[PDB]
Amino acid sequence: DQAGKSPNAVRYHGGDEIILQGFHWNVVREAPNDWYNILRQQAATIAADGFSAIWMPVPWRDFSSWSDGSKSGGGEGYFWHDFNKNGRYGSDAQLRQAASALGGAGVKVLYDVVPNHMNRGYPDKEINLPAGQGFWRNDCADPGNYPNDCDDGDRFIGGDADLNTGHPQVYGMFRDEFTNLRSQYGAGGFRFDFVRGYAPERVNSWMTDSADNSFCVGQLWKGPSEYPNWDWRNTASWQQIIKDWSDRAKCPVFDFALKERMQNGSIADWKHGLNGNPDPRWREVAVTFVDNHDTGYSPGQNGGQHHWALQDGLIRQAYAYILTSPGTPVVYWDHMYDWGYGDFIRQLIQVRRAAGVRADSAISFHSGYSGLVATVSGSQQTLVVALNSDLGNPGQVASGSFSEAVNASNGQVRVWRS
Ligand SMILES: OC[C@H]1O[C@H](O[C@H]2[C@H](O)[C@@H](O)[C@@H](O[C@H]3[C@H](O)[C@@H](O)[C@@H](O[C@H]4[C@H](O)[C@@H](O)[C@@H](O)O[C@@H]4CO)O[C@@H]3CO)O[C@@H]2CO)[C@H](O)[C@@H](O)[C@@H]1O
Ligand SMILES: [Ca+2]
Ligand SMILES: [Ca+2]
Repeated sequence: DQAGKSPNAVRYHGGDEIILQGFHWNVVREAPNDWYNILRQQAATIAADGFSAIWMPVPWRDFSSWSDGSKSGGGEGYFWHDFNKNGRYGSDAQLRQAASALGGAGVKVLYDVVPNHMNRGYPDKEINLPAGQGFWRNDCADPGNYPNDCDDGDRFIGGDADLNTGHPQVYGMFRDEFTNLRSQYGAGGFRFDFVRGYAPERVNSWMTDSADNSFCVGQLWKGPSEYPNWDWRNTASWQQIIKDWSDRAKCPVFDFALKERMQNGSIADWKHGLNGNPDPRWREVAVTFVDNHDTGYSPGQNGGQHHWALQDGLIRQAYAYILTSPGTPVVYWDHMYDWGYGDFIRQLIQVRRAAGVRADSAISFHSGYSGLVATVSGSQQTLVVALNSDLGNPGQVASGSFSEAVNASNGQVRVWRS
């Protein structure tokens, strides 16, 4: 588990991370004020299960609230009112103990940070940016969901809570908080939220200033069709759009190309995610996932958000895929500890580890069989992966002696290793 930036100075922190998304959407409602306490107690098991990092929820307190139709929400962290750590997940003191316990067990803690907007309208907060000083996107004329003079990116919904991240004083505010998270809360890196709401270069700057050598990941969720007609991106692939962001922020990016293929393509089409790209410079910057707090289910109310959920009969296949392939994989809290995929994932993580699969490992796709058949070249062993495939045996696609590593779902999930 080394460190170092990629050959392109991209902050993938050694290319051998295995991340646990340390929360689900309904945590504030299912274990109110008690999440840091649970993470603290489970620190030893997370480390033993094989994760080298954990994506923690937004540490900034959120007392927001909404009701839309028959749904309600708030306090999850994405509509924060100040940097005070005494929120819905637990107290400042409890966060410090969780971070320490996690760090102590060998799991780097990555905080989710939301620079785009804040709960501008909350009455009792410690940050008060008055209007008319250029601190807000809406301090400038705001025609549409396009960059204006006060906000160099898209806006969140109405844009009325969007910050001018480029304003010297705002940039500085975030900068110092990132430094704070790092030296007082054990930050080993950050997950940048809603990266489409502000310039990618600003992310590069923040990291340069506070955590140059840490890990970073940006959440860019914007399809080709969201860009203007005359924009090069309007007719670009999902890979291109996200690679472009990663080149500019110098941070790994969530593989929405893969997610898109998982949702709308067939299993054989998964070789079209950013992680399957034949150029190591492209692959190695992908941060793969099966579902997250937005896309997937969560225990509790409404089944969570489930905006782009994976078909239930592909969950094991999806995990065998991300866990044996290039890019940096992210495991969803619930699959691991709530829905019983624990044993299955532990297995795959051990296979990834023994094989020495890393972010830039080579992967080749075989086309003469049904499903997905891939040969992954780990630094230690070669993996042959067959998902929902009629492949007979590894020898049909690769030379050398093979031993079965995994065999689940009726032969639907098969992995062999040299
Ligand atoms: O003042 C600004 C706006 O305030 C009001 O907006 C509401 C939305 O209507 C609610 O739906 C909600 O927003 C959630 C959102 O549903 C939820 O998915 C989550 O969003 C994140 C996402 O998880 C994350 O991964 C990321 O990439 O981006 C999203 C934004 O960070 O969190 C949102 C915020 O809690 O709450 C807001 C604010 O309460 C109002 O309806 C709008 O008119 C108005 O402009
Ligand atoms: Ca590392
Ligand atoms: Ca914005």
